[PDB]
Amino acid sequence: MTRFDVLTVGNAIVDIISRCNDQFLIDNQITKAAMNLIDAERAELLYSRMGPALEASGGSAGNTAAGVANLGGKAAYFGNVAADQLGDIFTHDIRAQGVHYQTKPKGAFPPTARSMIFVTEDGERSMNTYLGACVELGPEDVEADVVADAKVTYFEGYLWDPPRAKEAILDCARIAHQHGREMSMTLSDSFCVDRYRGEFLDLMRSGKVDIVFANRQEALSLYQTDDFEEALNRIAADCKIAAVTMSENGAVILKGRERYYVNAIRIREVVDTTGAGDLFASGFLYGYTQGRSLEDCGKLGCLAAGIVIQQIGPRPMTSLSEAAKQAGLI
Amino acid sequence: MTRFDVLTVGNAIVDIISRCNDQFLIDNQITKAAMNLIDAERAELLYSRMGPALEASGGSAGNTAAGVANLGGKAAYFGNVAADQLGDIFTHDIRAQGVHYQTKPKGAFPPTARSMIFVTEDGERSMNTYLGACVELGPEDVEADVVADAKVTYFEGYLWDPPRAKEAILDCARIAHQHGREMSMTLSDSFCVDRYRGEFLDLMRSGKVDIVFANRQEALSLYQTDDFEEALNRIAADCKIAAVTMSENGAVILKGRERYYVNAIRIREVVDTTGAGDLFASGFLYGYTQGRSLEDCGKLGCLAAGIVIQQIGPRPMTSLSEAAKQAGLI
Ligand SMILES: Nc1ncnc2c1ncn2[C@@H]1O[C@H](CO)[C@@H](O)[C@H]1O
Ligand SMILES: Nc1ncnc2c1ncn2[C@@H]1O[C@H](CO)[C@@H](O)[C@H]1O
Ligand SMILES: CCOC(=O)c1ccc(N)c(N)c1
Ligand SMILES: [K+]
Ligand SMILES: [K+]
Repeated sequence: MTRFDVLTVGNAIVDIISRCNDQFLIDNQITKAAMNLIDAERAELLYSRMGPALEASGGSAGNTAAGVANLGGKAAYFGNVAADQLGDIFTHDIRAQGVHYQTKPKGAFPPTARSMIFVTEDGERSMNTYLGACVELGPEDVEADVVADAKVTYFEGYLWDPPRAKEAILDCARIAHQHGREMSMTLSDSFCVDRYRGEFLDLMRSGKVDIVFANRQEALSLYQTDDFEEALNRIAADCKIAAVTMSENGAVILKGRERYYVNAIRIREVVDTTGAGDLFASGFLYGYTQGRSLEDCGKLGCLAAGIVIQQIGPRPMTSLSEAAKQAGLI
Repeated sequence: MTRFDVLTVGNAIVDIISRCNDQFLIDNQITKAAMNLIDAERAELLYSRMGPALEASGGSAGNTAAGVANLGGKAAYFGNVAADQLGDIFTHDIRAQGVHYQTKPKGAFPPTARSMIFVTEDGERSMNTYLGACVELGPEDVEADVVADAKVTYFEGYLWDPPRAKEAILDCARIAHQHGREMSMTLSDSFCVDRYRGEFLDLMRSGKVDIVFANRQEALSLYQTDDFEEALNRIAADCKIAAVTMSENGAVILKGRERYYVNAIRIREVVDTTGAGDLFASGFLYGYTQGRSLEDCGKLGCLAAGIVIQQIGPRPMTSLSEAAKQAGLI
C-alpha cells in the first residue's frame, strides 16, 4: 500500500491568458504554438501589449498532477513558487484539487513564474514564460519519502531550462528506482527538445526514464526527421513505454514491438489547446497506476485531453472521474 | 467635445471565481446572490475551503467602465488598489481595455481587494469581498479635470461601505454639476441598500444623483415593499431617470411619467450572472452618451448584460461593439 500514485515535478507557473489575432504573434516575434522563454524586461513589454486577461494556475506538471487528482488518483507535486500573491494562488489551486504540495518558497524575489499565453482563433496557444522563482528548484526540494512512496514520478523536459532542477530529477530517478517505482518524462516542446536532445536521449537510454510522453512535433524533433514512422520505431527502441499523441488523430502507445492506437474524441469546437498534452498524461498515468491496459490508459488520456481543450484554462473545471464513468472507462 | 463619455468610481477588486454546490453556501453561511463583506480572517478561512479558482479583474464600476470602452465609448475609472501583484493585474486589465485609470496606490498594505465569487448550478453568484486597499479611497483620488470633462460620472452604492469614499463622491457631484454634467449611481445590492437607504434616497432627492440603476430586489428594498409597482412609481418620483432591470424579464426605463419596456435577449445558457447589472449600465450609459433614445439605451443594456451572463468572468471577452453592430443597435 503506497501513499501516491503519481508524483509530478515541474516549473510552478501561473498563466495569464488572452485571445489575439495571428498578426499579434507576427508583430511580436512570438513563435506560434511554442513555449517562448522571456526575461523580466520582455515580460513587462509583452504584458503592456496584452489585452485584458484571465489568470489560472498552470505549469505543465502541475496541470498533470491536478488531472490525476480530478480523476480520483493520489497525486503529489514538487515545484517552487515565491512568497507572493501569485505564489499563494498557485499553492491554493493545486492543494485545493487534493494534490500533496509542500515545496517551501525561498523568498519574494525572483517572483513566482508566469506565462503569458496568447490564444489564436484556431484555438492554438503560444506561451511566453518568465521562469522567476522556478530557477531556485534544486535537490533541496526533493521530499525523498514522497518519491519512495509514489508509483510513478513524472517530470517535464522544461526543467532542463532552469539551472539546478536536473539535479533534483537525477535524485528523484535514483530514489524511485531503488524503491522499484518508475520514472516518466514528457518531451514538453519541440524547441525544448532541440535544446536538450542529447540529454533527453541519455535519460531514456540509461534507464533513468521508463515511460516517455511526446506529441508528433516533439517526436519528429527528437530524431530530427520528417518521417513520423521513423520517429515511432526509434522512440520504441529508446524507452520501455512511449505514449505519442497526434492531436485530432489521437494517440499511439508503444511498448517494445507492441503498438496500441487510440482515437481522439470528436470535438464540438476547439476553444483553447492549452493543457492538452498535460491532461493526456493525467489520464494515461491514472489508468497506468490503476493497472489498466496500455490501450485503456490511452483512452483515458484522450478523454482528459479532449475535455481540457473545450474550455479556457489548463485545468478541467469539470469532473474528470464523472466523465470517465460516463465513458465506461471507470 | 470632452475626453470622456463615462467616468465610473468604485471598489477596485480582483475576482477569485469557483463553481460550488448549493450545500456549500448553506454550510458556510454565505448569503446567496448577495455581496457578503468579510474580514481578513474570514477571507483566509473561505479561501481554504474554496475549490481551484480562476482570477479576473472585477469591481462593479470597473466592469462598467471596461464595458463602455468595449462598446466604443470613452471611459475613465477611479478606484484604489495596493502596490502588489493583484493591484498590478487590476491596473493592467482596465488600462488594456482603453480605460483611463490613474489612481495611485498608497502602499502594499492593506492589500488589493478581492472577492471570492461562488457560482451555483443555476448560474447565480454569491460574492465574498475583502475590501483591503479600497478603504483608502478618498477625496485625494478625485481627478477634478476628469469629472469636469466627463458626460456622466457613475458610482456604486457599494462605496458607502468604505469610510471616506462618500466624500470623494460628493466632490464628484459638485464638480460634475458645476460643469453641466450628470451623475449616476447603482444601488449595487439589496443589503447594501438596507444599510444605506436614507443616504441613497437623500442623494436622489437632493439632485446629487440624476440617473439611478436598480434591479428588482434593490428597488423593492429601497422602499421596503413587496409591491413592485409601488417601487417603480416611487423611484420615478425620486430621480430624473431610473433604469430598473428585471433579469430574464428585461428592463424598464422611467422618466417622469414615461415608461419604456425592453425585452431580455435570448440566452443559450446562464453560465454565470456575475456582471449582469454592471454591463447593463455599460450598454445604457453608452447609448445615453451617444444621444440615443431611452428605449435604445435599454436595448444596448440588455444586449451587453445578455452577453456577459453567457461566460465566466465579469467582463465580456468578445467585442460588444461588433455584437451591437450585428444586433442592429449600431
Ligand atoms: N517553461 C515552462 N515549464 C513548464 N510549464 C510551462 C512552461 N511554460 C508554460 N508552461 C505551462 O504549460 C501549460 C500548458 O501545457 C500552461 O499551463 C503553462 O503554464
Ligand atoms: N463590495 C464591492 N464593491 C464593489 N464591487 C464589488 C464588491 N463586491 C463584489 N464586487 C464586484 O461585483 C462584480 C459583479 O457585479 C464582481 O466582478 C465583483 O468584483
Ligand atoms: C485576506 C488577505 O488579507 C491579508 O493577508 C492582509 C491584510 C491586511 C494586512 N495589513 C496584511 N498584512 C495582510
Ligand atoms: K484549455
Ligand atoms: K459572467
